[PDB]
Amino acid sequence: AISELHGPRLLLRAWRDSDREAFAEMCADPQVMEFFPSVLDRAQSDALVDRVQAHFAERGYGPWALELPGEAAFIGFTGLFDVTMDVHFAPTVEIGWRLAPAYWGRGLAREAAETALDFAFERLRLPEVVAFTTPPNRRSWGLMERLGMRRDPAEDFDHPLLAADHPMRRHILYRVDAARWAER
Ligand SMILES: CC(C)(COP(=O)(O)OP(=O)(O)OC[C@H]1O[C@@H](n2cnc3c(N)ncnc32)[C@H](O)[C@@H]1OP(=O)(O)O)[C@@H](O)C(=O)NCCC(=O)NCCS
Repeated sequence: AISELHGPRLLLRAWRDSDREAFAEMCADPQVMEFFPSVLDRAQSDALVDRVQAHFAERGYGPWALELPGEAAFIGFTGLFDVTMDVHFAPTVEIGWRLAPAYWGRGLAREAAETALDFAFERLRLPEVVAFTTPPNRRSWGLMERLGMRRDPAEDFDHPLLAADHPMRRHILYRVDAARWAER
């Protein structure tokens, strides 16, 4: 009973068993995982999918699996996750994305994000959605600003689920509220 969402090219859907092999491939790809602490093995990949499925069961939304009808069953994920950790901007909802590298440079993460944010603001009627990443991950924060999200550098933060001296602790914060989304 999870609502599927449609874009011109994409289907945002609940995950299925068959997705885990392809997602595991992505999670083991160093180019996909470049700006994370490490690649994931199959157990870790599967544990992430378990958390995704749990979020969908609890909330009715989550990071949707991305299908490309006419092309491919699974190309990654894009969608919403509730922010509950001890950060200055909690509680809120974040958007995130991960695409297999063959699908980069096609506006597919852009389209998936637009579709997820339309859900956020039209259906859920959320006040705001945030996103966060590390400064080196230009492809990621680039997409955040192209969507119309905006960053205040004064809101940079250390990730509370990483060590206080973790090399990748420092994150940047983008925000988009309902009014700004509507004004695009
Ligand atoms: C972050 C990520 C999803 C971005 O994907 P992406 O394909 O670069 O993003 P978009 O969908 O916005 O596509 C943008 C590119 O497509 C091009 N483009 C082509 N057709 C397009 C269209 N119809 N609409 C928009 N852009 C289009 C743009 O010119 C741009 O190219 P460029 O990177 O050479 O400047 C992807 O790089 C990824 O999965 N990275 C690894 C995982 C990760 O780090 N996630 C973030 C953790 S915070």
